[PDB]
Amino acid sequence: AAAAKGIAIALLVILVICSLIVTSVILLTPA
Amino acid sequence: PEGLEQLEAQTNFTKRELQVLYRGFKNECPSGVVNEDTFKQIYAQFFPHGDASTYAHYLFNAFDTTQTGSVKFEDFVTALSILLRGTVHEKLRWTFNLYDINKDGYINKEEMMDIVKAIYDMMGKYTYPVLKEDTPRQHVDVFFQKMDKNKTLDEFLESCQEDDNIMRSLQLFQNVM
Amino acid sequence: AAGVAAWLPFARAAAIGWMPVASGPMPAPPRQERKRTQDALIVLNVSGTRFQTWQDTLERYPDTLLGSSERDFFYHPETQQYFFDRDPDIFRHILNFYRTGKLHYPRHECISAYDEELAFFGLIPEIIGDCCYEEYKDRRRENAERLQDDADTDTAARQRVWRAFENPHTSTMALVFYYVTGFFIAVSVIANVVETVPCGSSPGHIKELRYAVAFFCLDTACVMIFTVEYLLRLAAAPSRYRFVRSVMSIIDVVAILPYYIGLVMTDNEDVSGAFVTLRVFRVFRIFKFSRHSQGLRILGYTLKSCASELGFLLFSLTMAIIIFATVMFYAEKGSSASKFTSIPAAFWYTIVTMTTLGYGDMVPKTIAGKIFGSICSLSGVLVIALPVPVIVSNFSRIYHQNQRADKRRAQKKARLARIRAAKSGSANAYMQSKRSSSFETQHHHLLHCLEKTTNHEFVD
Amino acid sequence: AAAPSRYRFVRSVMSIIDVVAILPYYIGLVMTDNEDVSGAFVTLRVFRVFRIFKFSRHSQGLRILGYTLKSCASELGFLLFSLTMAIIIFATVMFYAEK
Amino acid sequence: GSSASKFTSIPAAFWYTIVTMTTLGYGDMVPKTIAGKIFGSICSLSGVLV
Repeated sequence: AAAAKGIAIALLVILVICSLIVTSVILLTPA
Repeated sequence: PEGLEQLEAQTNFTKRELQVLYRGFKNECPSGVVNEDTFKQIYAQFFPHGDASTYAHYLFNAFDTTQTGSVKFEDFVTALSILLRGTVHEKLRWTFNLYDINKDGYINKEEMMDIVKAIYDMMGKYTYPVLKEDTPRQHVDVFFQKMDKNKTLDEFLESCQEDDNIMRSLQLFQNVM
Repeated sequence: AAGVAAWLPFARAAAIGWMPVASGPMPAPPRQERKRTQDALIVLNVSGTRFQTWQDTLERYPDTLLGSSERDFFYHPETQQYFFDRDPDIFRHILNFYRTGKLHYPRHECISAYDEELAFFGLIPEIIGDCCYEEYKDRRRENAERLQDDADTDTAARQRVWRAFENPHTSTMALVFYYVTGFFIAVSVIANVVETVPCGSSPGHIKELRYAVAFFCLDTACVMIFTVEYLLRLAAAPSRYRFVRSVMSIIDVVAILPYYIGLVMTDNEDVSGAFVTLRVFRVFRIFKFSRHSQGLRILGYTLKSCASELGFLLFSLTMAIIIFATVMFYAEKGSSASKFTSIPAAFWYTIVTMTTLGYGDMVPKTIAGKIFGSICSLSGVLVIALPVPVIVSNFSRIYHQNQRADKRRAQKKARLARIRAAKSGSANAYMQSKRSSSFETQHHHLLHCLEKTTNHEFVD
Repeated sequence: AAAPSRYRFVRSVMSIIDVVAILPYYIGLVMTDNEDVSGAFVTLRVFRVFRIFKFSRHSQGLRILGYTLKSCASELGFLLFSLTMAIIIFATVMFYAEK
Repeated sequence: GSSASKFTSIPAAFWYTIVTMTTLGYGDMVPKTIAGKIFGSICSLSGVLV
């Protein structure tokens, strides 16, 4: 529950940072 | 194996006790032929300490001659007789066959390491002097002290009487039952 | 045979039939202990109930326990009556076997106890006289599969690491490992969905002059994640090539191949009308959700369990389609619109109405069209709904099996914990005996002998 | 040739399907040798399909389905009766309420 | 790739597949290619099942 919720937020953060890496990659090639 | 054929003749038990032994035997192995797999848990549950399947495995093939893969009641009761109420000389012959693992009756110092470590495997972890890896080989060397320094069944059979520990240890269950 | 030993005198009379045609010494009877049947009823007892029966009946069948000589151990001379420690009601059927020659099986008694009693008296299981066999074998198979599910023997360097990765719930680790993959497959498939909407990625608002082609970057990232996950799985396989052929593994490998094949095609010779097939396979990433929800696995087990009658569904559907189309086309080949141009053009009608779907793109016009169209609709209802329950009931049964397996796994673990607790209690009892109703004393004595033979002591 | 019964075998239904499959070709040949009736050749084409039922022997489930229908003859009869019931009643209501 | 090709986008094919998964049928948009009818019928059957 709450203990699982903490690691759920922790993994939400790593998913977000992976998506932000993807956004950095797409911004690397604009037009 | 007729219950009257295998009386004190060839099986030194009274028929009154032999009936009870058979009743308790078939009550756990109904098919009448015990396999080594059953031979493990019927024994290990005697000791609430560490497991004993290792010793029981070495007991089974000694019980089961000619490698039948399972023991019938006749051989079981024969061995139980020669142990519990058998001859002191004949008591130790089987045990020499037990200690021997290389089939032929020869000693090359390796058949005792496994047996003694299996025997020491019973206590597990709650022993007063905590077991160390050197303790089983030390006890094996203690046993090597009493075996033939010269390069055996004959010396063991002649020195078992020399060590009175064997003599009055074999008699604990010879008189009783 | 020995089963009709009560009818020797019959054959004795039959012997007199072939006396005048005989030529020999007539080797005379082999004599007997008694030429009578005064053998009295022998009171054989089972746990306090006396089941009197005649000796000759018992030695009618020798090889069983009650036959031959192995009953002597159970003999009780000091009161002159056999004693057995077994179950009375069970033993009644074994008694009936000697009387008739074929056992039975009670409708309502535990198969484990019955089978162990049956084997105890040394008589073969399949003696059943095919009157209760249909039920005994049914219950025996049910028990066998119950104990097979009792034998799931699930376990816990990298040999345990990859299993823990496969473990659905390791709290902090496996939950992250699954959630990342679930989110990433979800965003991949939703990207494939949205890469088609006009404003998203297509010439929807650029004709005047956003069409942001970044879905290629997202697809590349996602498929990189898939391929690294599958490389981890390939290093995690106990058998590398042997476990490749698995269903989930083949789904994974076909969930990654299209991207690589597309890249190889891009720098290869361009073939017109081929990239559409490649883009179609972009949707198969959604199949990876099998590990997410177990319902997909249950459905796969259903479709590959009742895979027999699905072939019948397909075959009978083809029969009905052909039969009704070949009459539809000839029924109104000539009409005003004459939409039913040909049989393959009538397959669509006979399948849009066999399924009770109903569009109106093509409908019958002639009167002979109407009757057979309505007949087709009813036949479609029948054929379609015929193999439904064999699938949905099978699926529900499999789901119940998979729930029961978890329940019994939890119960088995609790039982094992109780076994460990009882063992610890035995050790505690021995220690209490050492510090300070005969079997416990003798057991403690034997353990005391162990203490001396191995010069080690026992402490809590 | 290997007929345990010369006439009872024909009394069965599988032989009926066989002969229904066989006949249209021969009757069409005889007609085209003697007649050119309009509307009969198309009937021949229509009947030129019942080998689908000739597939019955190969398909194990087809005999099962046939016996299933034969067993529940009364239920299918009541189906047909109730369908005619509803069709008559509701078609009459529609015509008198929408003409 | 059809002439009228009312299947302008996957968010539009959602409606067609949801009215053929439910065995509903409207006929506002139906497939017109041999590659379309096959999966339309298969979708109807899968809709019955699901």
